[PDB]
This record gives sequence, structure tokens and C-alpha cells, in this order.
Amino acid sequence: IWKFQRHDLIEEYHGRPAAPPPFILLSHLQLFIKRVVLKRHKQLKNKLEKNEEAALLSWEIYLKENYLQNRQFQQKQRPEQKIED
Amino acid sequence: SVTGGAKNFNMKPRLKSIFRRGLVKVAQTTGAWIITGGSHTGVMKQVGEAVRDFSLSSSYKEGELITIGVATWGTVHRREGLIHPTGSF
Repeated sequence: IWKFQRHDLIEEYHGRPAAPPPFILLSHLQLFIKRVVLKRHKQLKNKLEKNEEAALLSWEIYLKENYLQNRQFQQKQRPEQKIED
Repeated sequence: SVTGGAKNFNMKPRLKSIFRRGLVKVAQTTGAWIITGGSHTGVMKQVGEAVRDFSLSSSYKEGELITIGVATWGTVHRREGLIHPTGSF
């Protein structure tokens, strides 16, 4: 439960500007004037290159079939399976 | 040395499964030399694909399953670009 609880704190501090709060007004002014005139950070959510994503998904779909054989093979070693055979 | 049908080749999925694991598994351990016809069609395409994805999935492993293809010089499509009189390095 603690390890699951760990994440959102790191999230909230990752999003926060760097100043201690007597100087956080220096951060608030620039962001407020940038949102006055007219997006996550790219370390937690990024839209990859299409050409890159094709290679990544092909690597993934390779690895799945390597998982499945070990899954069904160790499923063949339960004793109820042996009695049925 | 694997040989098969080039232009008009059809296979059931069970036959396809052996190329992915049986040929690659017995090629990759012994340090084989897969020699085949050099063509993009049919069975040679199946060997060409099934040896490529192993090299990607190897995760920067040392060594590559070396593959040598032999085809006739006559039935090549764009070979006029290949003839360079000097050493085409």
C-alpha cells in the first residue's frame, strides 16, 4: 500500500516550480503572464516518433510469443493435468 | 542450405511456426551459415524476416546469424545501377 502510495507525491513535486514559497511569486508571475497571452513535461508522457513506435511495438509483439510458451508449458505441469492425461 | 518455392508459395500457419523457432533456434546456437537463394519472394523472404527480428530482439547481443544468398545475375531488376567500373565501395 505504501509502494502504491509513493507515486503521487513524486508527481506533485515534479510539477511544482523550484522556488521556496517566499520566492514562488517569481515563478507565478512568469507562468501567469505566459498563460495570459496564449502540456505535461516530456519525462512522464510523450508522443513518440511514428517510425520509432513501429519498431517498439514490433519488439513488444515479438516478446509476447516468448512469454506464452513458458506460460503454457509450466501450465502443463500441474498435477490435475497429469491425471487428465 | 534451405530451398523452396519462390514466386508461387503458400503455407499453413503450423508450417510458418517452425521457421520462426525451429530454423532460428538451430541456426543461432551452433554458429551456422544459412545459405539460400537471394530473392525477396516466397520462402527466402520468410528466412529473411525470421532472421532479422532475432537481431533486433537480441538486445545488443554479440554476433549475428550470418546469411549468404546466391542468385543469378540475369534476373535482377535494377542491376544497371550496380555496375560501377571502379571499386564501388
